[PDB]
Amino acid sequence: FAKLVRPPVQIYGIEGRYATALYSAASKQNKLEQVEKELLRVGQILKEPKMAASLLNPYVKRSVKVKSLSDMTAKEKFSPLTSNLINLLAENGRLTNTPAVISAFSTMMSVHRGEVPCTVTTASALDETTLTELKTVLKSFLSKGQVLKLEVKIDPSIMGGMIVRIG
Amino acid sequence: DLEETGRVLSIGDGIARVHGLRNVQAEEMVEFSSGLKGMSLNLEPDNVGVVVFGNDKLIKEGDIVKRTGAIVDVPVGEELLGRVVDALGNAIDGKGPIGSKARRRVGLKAPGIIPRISVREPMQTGIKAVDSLVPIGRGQRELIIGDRQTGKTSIAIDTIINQKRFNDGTDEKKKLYCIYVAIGQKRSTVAQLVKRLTDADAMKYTIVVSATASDAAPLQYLAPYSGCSMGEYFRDNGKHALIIYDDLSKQAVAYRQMSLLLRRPPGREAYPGDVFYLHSRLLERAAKMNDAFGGGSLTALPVIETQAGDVSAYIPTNVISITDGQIFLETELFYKGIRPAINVGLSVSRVGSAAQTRAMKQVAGTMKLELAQYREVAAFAQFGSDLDAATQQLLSRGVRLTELLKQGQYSPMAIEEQVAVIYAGVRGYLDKLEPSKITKFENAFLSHVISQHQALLGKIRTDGKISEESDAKLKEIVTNFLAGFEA
Amino acid sequence: EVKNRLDYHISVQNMMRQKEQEHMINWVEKRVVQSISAQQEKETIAKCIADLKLLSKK
Amino acid sequence: TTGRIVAVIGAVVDVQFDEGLPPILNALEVQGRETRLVLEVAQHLGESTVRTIAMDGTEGLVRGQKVLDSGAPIRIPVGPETLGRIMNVIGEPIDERGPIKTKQFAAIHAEAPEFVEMSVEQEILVTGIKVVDLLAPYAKGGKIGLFGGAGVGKTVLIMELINNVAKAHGGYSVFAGVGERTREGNDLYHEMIESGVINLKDATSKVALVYGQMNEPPGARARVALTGLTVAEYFRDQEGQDVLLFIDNIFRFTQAGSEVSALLGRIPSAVGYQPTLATDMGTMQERITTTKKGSITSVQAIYVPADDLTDPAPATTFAHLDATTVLSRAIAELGIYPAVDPLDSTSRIMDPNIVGSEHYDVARGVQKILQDYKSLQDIIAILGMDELSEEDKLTVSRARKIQRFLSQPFQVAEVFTGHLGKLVPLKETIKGFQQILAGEYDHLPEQAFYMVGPIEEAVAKADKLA
Amino acid sequence: TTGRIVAVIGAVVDVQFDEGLPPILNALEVQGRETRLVLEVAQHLGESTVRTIAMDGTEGLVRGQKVLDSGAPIRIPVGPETLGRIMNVIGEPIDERGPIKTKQFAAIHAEAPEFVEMSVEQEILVTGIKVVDLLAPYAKGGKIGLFGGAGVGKTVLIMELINNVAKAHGGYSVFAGVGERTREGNDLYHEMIESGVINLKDATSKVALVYGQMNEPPGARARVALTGLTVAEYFRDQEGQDVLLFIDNIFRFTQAGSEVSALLGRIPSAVGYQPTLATDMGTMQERITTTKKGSITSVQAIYVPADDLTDPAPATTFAHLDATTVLSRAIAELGIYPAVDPLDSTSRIMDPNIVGSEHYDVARGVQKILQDYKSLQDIIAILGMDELSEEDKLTVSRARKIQRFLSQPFQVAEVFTGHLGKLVPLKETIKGFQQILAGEYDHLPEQAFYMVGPIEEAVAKADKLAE
Amino acid sequence: LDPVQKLFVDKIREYRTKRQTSGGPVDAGPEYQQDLDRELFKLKQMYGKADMNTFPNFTFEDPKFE
Repeated sequence: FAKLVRPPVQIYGIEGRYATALYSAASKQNKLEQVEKELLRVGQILKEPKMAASLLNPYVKRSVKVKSLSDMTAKEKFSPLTSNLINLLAENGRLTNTPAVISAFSTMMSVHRGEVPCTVTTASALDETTLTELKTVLKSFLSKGQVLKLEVKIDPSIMGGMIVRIG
Repeated sequence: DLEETGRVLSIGDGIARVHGLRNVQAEEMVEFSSGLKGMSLNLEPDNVGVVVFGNDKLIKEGDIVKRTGAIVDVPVGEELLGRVVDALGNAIDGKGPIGSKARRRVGLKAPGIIPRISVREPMQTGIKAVDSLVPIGRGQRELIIGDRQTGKTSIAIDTIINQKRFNDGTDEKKKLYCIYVAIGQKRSTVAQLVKRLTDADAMKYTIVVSATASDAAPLQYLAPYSGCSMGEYFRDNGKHALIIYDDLSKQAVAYRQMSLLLRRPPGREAYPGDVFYLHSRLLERAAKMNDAFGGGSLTALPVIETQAGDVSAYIPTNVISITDGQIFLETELFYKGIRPAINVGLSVSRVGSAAQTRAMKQVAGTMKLELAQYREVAAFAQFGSDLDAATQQLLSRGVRLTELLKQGQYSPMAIEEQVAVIYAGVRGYLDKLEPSKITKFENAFLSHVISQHQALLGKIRTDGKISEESDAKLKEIVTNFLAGFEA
Repeated sequence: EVKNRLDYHISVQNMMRQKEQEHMINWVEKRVVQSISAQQEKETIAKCIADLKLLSKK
Repeated sequence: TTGRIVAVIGAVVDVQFDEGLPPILNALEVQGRETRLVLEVAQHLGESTVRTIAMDGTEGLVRGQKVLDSGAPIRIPVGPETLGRIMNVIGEPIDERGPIKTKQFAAIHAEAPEFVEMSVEQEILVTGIKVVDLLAPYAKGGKIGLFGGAGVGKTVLIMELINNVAKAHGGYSVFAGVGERTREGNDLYHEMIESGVINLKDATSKVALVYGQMNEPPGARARVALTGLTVAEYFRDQEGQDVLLFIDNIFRFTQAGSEVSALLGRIPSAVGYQPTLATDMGTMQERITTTKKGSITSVQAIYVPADDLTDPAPATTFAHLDATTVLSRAIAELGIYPAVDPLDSTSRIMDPNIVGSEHYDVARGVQKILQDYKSLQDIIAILGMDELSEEDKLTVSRARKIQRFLSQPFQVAEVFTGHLGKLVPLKETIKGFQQILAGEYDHLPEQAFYMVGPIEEAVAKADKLA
Repeated sequence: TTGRIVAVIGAVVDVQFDEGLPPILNALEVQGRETRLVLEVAQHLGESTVRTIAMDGTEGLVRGQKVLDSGAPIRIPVGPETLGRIMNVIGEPIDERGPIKTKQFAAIHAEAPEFVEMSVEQEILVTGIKVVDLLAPYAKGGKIGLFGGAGVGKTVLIMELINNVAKAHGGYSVFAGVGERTREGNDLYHEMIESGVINLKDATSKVALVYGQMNEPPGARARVALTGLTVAEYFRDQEGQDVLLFIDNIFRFTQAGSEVSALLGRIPSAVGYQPTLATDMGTMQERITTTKKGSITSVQAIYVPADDLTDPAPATTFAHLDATTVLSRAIAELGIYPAVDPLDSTSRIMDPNIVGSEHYDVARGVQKILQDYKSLQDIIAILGMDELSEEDKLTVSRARKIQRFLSQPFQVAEVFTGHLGKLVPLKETIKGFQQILAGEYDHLPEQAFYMVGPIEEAVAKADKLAE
Repeated sequence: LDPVQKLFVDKIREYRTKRQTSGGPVDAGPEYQQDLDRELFKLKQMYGKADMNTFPNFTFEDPKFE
């Protein structure tokens, strides 16, 4: 059917399924970078009338919808050939849905060599290396901030219940 | 800590769609922020369908589900003897903790046939009726089927009570670890029950695994499996364990419900059919082990509750096909009076004689039959329409004998007593008595022989297998005593 | 008649130990709950253990 | 937090709670809803959206409308003031005696206690109805289920029962009207006034009526028992009481529960019935008990679906029934007050080993005797007394006498019974029928035993006659 | 290629093979699964992700986990080293006696043989059990199903047959234990050694045991049947053998099929069914035949689920049968052992043409006699007699004698019976009934026939019962 | 270690002052007494009554014959 590669991200949030199209497509030929960045342009290029109810609006009529991307994405060279899925997803109504793909993707070459705290203490420092939680604890141990409430603050929480939890 | 936390992807209905936890073990019991457990049963690529163990409203989306990283075991050991636990093997008694800080997998399997050795065992319940018509071995699966205080439970207690004596004996082989798995059993019921055991303090060799009425469906679900592991321990330690599953009827219900809630569908009786797999798998682990396990056993006395007496009922039919006989308790007899109330006719241990004790066997051979004949005349006779003198005796006799299998609640017998009281009748010595006077006789006769002929009785037990001497001794003892009982 | 006498006293003192637990629990939790962040060093001791996690976890 | 109506599909309002996310069973009050339009959280659907249930009207709801999570389930006024007062489901005053003014509030849920918390031994609550105690021994904290004639002084009887125990023993009562007719409850009100178990003079009389009549949306009817339960638990524990919880009518409840099960898109298990039927019950029945404090001794009206009950719920219910009450129309027809079916007044806790062999035996002799008398009734129906043995004659007379002795006049109902009523302390009561068992009386008018109280009052009535 | 666990949704392991997509059925090996873990490809779900069924111990598993496709189905030893041996599905001594080395290995899937290779004809084969032959005269190499519920001495009965037959029978026999109780196998086992039919002085016992106990994964239980079949196919075709294929219990095979059906994203058909029941059946039963190499005479325990036969499964089954033994709960309930539902313990191969008419006719007379008798029952049930004629009484009685006569004790299960049971060589049967029918017995006590085999003995028994 | 123990200190100290002030154990807390009276009452119901706190009163239950 097509023997291919769907590398990190993966995960198939449907928009992970989408991502995976370009996770083999962009990824091959490595118009990864072109597109990875393309998306970045697009998202917010989009989401106003060139997204909103001057688009997404089903009451636009689908062909016309193509012909307002293909007038919106062959409106932009930010999809010089990865437009087509646009113009497909377009049809396939996945327009509001693009962030997840975009993310997933973009993440799928960023979250395709990163890491993020997920930890029983504060961070959202995030990282772009696979090896980690060693490096970061030197940026943690460095800078002091975040919501503090941001990750575990193992205080109100754990600990906080505990005497209560004994009684 | 990355994926040693996960976020509850979405939650409702104890099905925690779980974000993260993919690195998960299959069949991992996981841990909630609510401290609640779940099992990541279904690992879907997207989430983990987590059967959330417990009952809730106590969770919300994004709640952290942290791996526990562990596949279920249940705390195991002999230190649950002297313990009433909830399904997780935690107290509810609140007597502090168990000692069963060993744990042993609920995921453990049935013996190979080589690891198993067939039953030839004795094991008696002290219940005349039982021990007579369904004399018990060990390892065996035997359906107790009986209903909502038919003293349904009462009987079990007496059985257990009987085992006390072995547990007060040093004969492990006649000792039994009793495991009473309570499914759906309301707290009051349990409260009494436990209480009773305490009083009997047979509790000492006894686990009561208790998932009362309120209990979450998985818990109750799990509970048997928990039980399933625990007795096997004893069993590998050569010990003969008894698990009473009372009852899987509730489990199935829960399970189905659970399944249905999983959207996982069913068939018959609205149950999904691997409720069988559930039980089968549950039940195969009941065994009389080969020698390798200290020849242990986990003897399973499963219990099944007949809705409207019905058994043709898929789940009952199932259980029957698994069990090695069934003990029908028939309640009408209870209204009719009769303690116990039994369809004897249905009460069968196909195993039967393989599960025997020779002492009894000497009278019992004859008795099963005489009752068989009596029954045969229950069937032949015992309408409003059938007699001759021959049968009239069988009937008379029969009716008398009935009283002997009649049996009060909270009270089992020692075997020698059983043989005794029976003996009188076997050789027909109390047909002279009306049915009504039998029990009186029996009582009296028993305290008499206990008093004097403990000599004999002790002895009959001793040779474990009657002899003419005993017979003869009995015979005078009884006849004359009988004469004394009466006159 | 005697025992009833004694058991009333016991039961109060028993309950009083639990009520002191509940009121002490509320009060200690209401007392000590404030200047936690004023010790930033309670997130340093977190950072402490957290660098000894992110070190001492690998 | 605030939620927005995202979906109204009936009174199931699926709410996207925008801010935060309040746990399941958080009771929400919809903002802009002057109506106490409560939503109960049911699932956290994801996206901080819950499916919740309005149990109240959806009248003109413009979507997105703001709903303010009360952040927990219900607070309902709960307090001693619920005695003598009518609330609907939401605890509001349908008494319209102003709000039922309480201090304490409650989540309408309450728990299944722990093992330790109980009075772990269950001991007969006495009804003072001869017939009742004798044949169905009532347990403190138990569920007793009322199969029973319709308005056969049903209510009256019930009122009388309240009188007999909750007065006598200083009990408490709650009446939970689930899915009844407002009219009949209205009537009941007047009856309750009338009976003086509710006094209009006491908003603390003796009975709280909590009503979640058919006219409510399911949720309300669905909860109204729980709600009541919740009150009664206060009353139980806190108010230490032996609560009588008159429950009308678990069947309709059961029915109601399932209604949402479906409509909740849940699969209600077999025969249509809510899959959680067992657990809801389990927890409910387990909510009921005797603790170290009081008892919620529970009197449950049981509509019997299709006079059938194999249907799982009652079959199960039977498990939850411990003493079972069938009121007899036959007995009623016999003009008997009590109209009870005595040979149905049973308790599975009946046993000589359990409810003691005297109760049991005395009863067995009796129950038998009545039955025997009945066995003979069949005969007698044709044949008469004549050719019967005297012993039968005796049993007949006695049975009848006993019968008459089971007959007990009622208070408030000078109208049905013809009198004021009598209470019958168990010890005398039974002793009485037993006295008839000694046949002492068997030389007397037996319908002197008719409509009396202690055995003496039966002998006495004979005496004025002859 | 290699697959990743993508989903374990039950023991259905959805494995995503990315660049592999070996054909359906291919046994895939989970890498790291020590539990010799065959996944059987069931679907190409797409995405080279397959629906597989895990057939071994599973837990520990993580999504992603590596699977190495064995690229073909299971190979299991097929051929003679299995006799004696108790094999599992994957063909593996669960006799536990070191390995099993029958060097011919198998994918356990096979076809329906040709029609020309099929039984186009078969013969009544005596069993020597009156009722059995009589009503269900049996054909060599066919499929006989034994419907009968739960533990009804079902096992006893089969055993008794086995005893009579598998013993007698020189050929191989295969026992394929589908969902069979571990215990029941245990007893049997111990017996088997004991019986010395299995003796391990012969791994060319007349019996191969394949046991696939109910504790097993359903998929596993489901497939153990095929396993036994594959071996037996070995024996039929290769060993030319008159195989007896003892199946206990074909119901469970099916049961497993239906059970899984939902999960397979298939619909669990009527009653929950496998919609693939038929095909399952078709393939299974049609795999069985009498080739002209050997015969697989197939004894299939068929549990009557929940006592419903109308139940699609049993409903299906009949087609694939050649002889049905439907055991009657009533007959059984009368304690009568034989416990038969004789009015559906049948063989199509009942016919004067085949079995000689005498047999046939007598049987028809009987079938009738019972039938008529059957008819009355509804009246009599509340309404006794005398509103019936006494010839009706005669038939009733005769039917009853006959009834008792079908009760024919059990030699095996003296444990159950105390009785020693009988084998009835056919004539005593044909004659037997002809006589009762002849009224030659119609003044004897009915218990005379009760638990007897040969009719003479019934007479003998009569005499003593006549005091 | 410390962080965890850092809570215990703060509690333990408060206990010391409290128990070392039993008459008003720093924070008897009016509410505590109000609960006391509630729970004292219920125990009285469970345990029966009496005139005096210590030695109460007595009366000789005399058998009775017919």
